[PDB]
Amino acid sequence: GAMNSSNYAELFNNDIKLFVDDTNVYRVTVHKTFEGNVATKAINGCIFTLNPKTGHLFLKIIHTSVWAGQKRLSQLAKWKTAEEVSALVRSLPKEEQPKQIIVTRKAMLDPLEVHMLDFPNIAIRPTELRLPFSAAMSIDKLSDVVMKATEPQMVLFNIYDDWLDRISSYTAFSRLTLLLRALKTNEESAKMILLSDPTITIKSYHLWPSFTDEQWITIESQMRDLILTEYGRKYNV
Amino acid sequence: MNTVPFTSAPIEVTIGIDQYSFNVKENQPFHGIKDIPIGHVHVIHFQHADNSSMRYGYWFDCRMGNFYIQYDPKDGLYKMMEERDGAKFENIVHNFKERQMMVSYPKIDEDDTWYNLTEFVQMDKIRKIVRKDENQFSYVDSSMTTVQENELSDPAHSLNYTVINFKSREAIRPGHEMEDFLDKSYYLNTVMLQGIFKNSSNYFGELQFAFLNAMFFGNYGSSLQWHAMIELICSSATVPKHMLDKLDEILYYQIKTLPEQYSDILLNERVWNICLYSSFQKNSLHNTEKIMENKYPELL
Ligand SMILES: N#C[C@H](c1ccc(Br)cc1)N1CCNCC1
Repeated sequence: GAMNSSNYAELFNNDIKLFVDDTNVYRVTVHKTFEGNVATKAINGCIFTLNPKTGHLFLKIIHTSVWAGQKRLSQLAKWKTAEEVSALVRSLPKEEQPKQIIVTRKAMLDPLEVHMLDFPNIAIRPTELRLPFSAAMSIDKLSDVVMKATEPQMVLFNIYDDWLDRISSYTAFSRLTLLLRALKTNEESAKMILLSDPTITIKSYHLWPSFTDEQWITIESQMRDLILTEYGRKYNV
Repeated sequence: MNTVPFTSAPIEVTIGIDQYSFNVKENQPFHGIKDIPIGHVHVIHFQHADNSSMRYGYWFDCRMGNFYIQYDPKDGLYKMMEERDGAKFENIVHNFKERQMMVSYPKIDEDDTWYNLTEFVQMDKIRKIVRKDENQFSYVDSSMTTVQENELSDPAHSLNYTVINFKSREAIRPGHEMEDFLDKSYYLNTVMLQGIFKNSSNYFGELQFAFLNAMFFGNYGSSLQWHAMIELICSSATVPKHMLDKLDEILYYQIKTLPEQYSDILLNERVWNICLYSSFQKNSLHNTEKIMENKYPELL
């Protein structure tokens, strides 16, 4: 069934699984037309498909050309997500194929199940968690590749950089969600926190700065303060 | 007009014949049913006074043989049987009618209800859903499971309805995943009508037999089958005008006949609200939508 706080360590066992997040697949800017009406202009998007155990991220860039002359884009986007995920699964060797696919929004279940009918043994699942994967376009290097793409493109990353050399996949996952939650609640504050110190750089092959263990604790504390704070600013507490 | 005589009635029971029913008291001098209209299938069904658990009954067609009912005190039920001795049968029936211990099938002459509920139902197809080929009538009861229910346990005592599954490779062409799942026309017209049923009359006839099994014996599997066949049509953008018009008649009479008190369990809220108010065919079932809104506005 669904994924919640009670079966949380399941993410980090040795059954291959992926999260799929479709929030950034279909993206628009809304603007006024010359006649004073409103129109949308689509911008590139991405499927965020993540192995929470390894940190491997299969970033499928969604080029705006895939919407040309299509109707009901918010619906097509879910079916385009499913199709790209199903294509990805098929491209992988059998022993690399996921045993489960967890969707961050329940509207993906049916598009994905239908596309994966060939894989009856892959469980398609929802989750009760409020995961901040939408903030993934707040990671500069990820937003850059999306916005620069001129054609469909798959780009592979490790979203944990070299973290697993020192910490477990549970801790690495918890660090990522804390980072992404903070970016979602106050991006400027979040980014200012991550980069205020010029001496800590982001390596060319990495997404996040090269913090020491001690530095990550400070950073992690500051993101928690930021998230509690904005919750007061928002709710007045 | 034909006759299903009864050897006797040793146990108190409510007897149904098509949409009609009547009480028989323990060892009352009851010897069967007369004036049954030829040309239709029929169902004769039973609910014991002592144990309302298990409605059960027989589908039959008097053109196909001489059938009678006899209680079996070992197996505890009223059993349909065939008499091959036509002479002996006429002999027995004439005596019981001369002594007037038979109820008369009570057909009002303005009433086309049974016809409209069984228009497409054919005994030959019933016998393919209910497999028991040594008899020309077919037994059904409340607890019989369908071939798909056992897929999701005794295959001999199953209802072999045509499996319909919207999230199956049969229903979904590679490369039209979105298209075929949101508009089931391919699955309706090519897979089911042309492929499996051959024509719309066979489809409708299974549709009607599912509904009757569902209402007369509280057979969940039948209810599921009836709703799926409706939903497949309603969810197909491309349906022959003549199937839509007939569907609206079929469902109308089904809705009309349903016991008002059984509506909450025999009508699936999601399917009807979708079919009547969201589907491609939401505008196409005028009679069916008018009776559903005037009789069961709660469900919607
Ligand atoms: N009470 C009732 C309903 C029901 C019964 C018969 C028919 Br036909 C349709 C629905 N179901 C309860 C739970 N599973 C068993 C049946």
